[PDB]
Amino acid sequence: KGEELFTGVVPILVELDGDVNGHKFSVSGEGEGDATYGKLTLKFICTTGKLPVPWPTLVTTLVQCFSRYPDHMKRHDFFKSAMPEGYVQERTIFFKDDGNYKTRAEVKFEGDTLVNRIELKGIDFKEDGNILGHKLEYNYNDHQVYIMADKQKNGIKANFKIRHNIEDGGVQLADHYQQNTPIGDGPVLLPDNHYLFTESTLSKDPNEKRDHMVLLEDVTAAGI
Repeated sequence: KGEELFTGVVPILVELDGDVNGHKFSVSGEGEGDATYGKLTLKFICTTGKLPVPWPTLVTTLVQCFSRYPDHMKRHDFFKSAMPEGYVQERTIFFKDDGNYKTRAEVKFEGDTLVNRIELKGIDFKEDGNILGHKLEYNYNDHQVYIMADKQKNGIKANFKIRHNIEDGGVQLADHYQQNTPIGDGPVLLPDNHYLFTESTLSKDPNEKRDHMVLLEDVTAAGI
């Protein structure tokens, strides 16, 4: 059981090294997760100065193993079943009429802490577009993730569309393609099709002088 490792509160560390149009940056994050209640509380900082993209565009990249799977759904929790060795999480995120992100992450236990270590590569962005121009509202519209098994990679796949509010009206689409594959060689729970539903709240810490984002999330799976 990898589920056992998530019975209480788990400390979380998130580390991202990024390059978007050659603009290098790093994000460091910390918080905790409670999969019994499906809750995450995290704070991220840009360790290199001003984040050169908007914070909301990184929410998806910055630990679906903390989803609350209800009792009748435990057998479909691929994420936890891969712990502690972890899983690799890869995405291409296409920003409509703009560039795309390519992310590759290891999600795994380092001793006591659940870690999410990410490499991100962004290309083909417009310098004065919504992303590199910072024209997105500091808020979030979540969207359901339809999890499918990817039996050839012994993991899962998903394709979901995120809508980012544009300053002064407008919606910027972020088309997410995702595949996960286990880091370990142990057996894994390959799920029937289901959804992950999450709700994200972005806020700020008044005392924090670095470019940062405070993130709270509720997350739950749901069958059929």
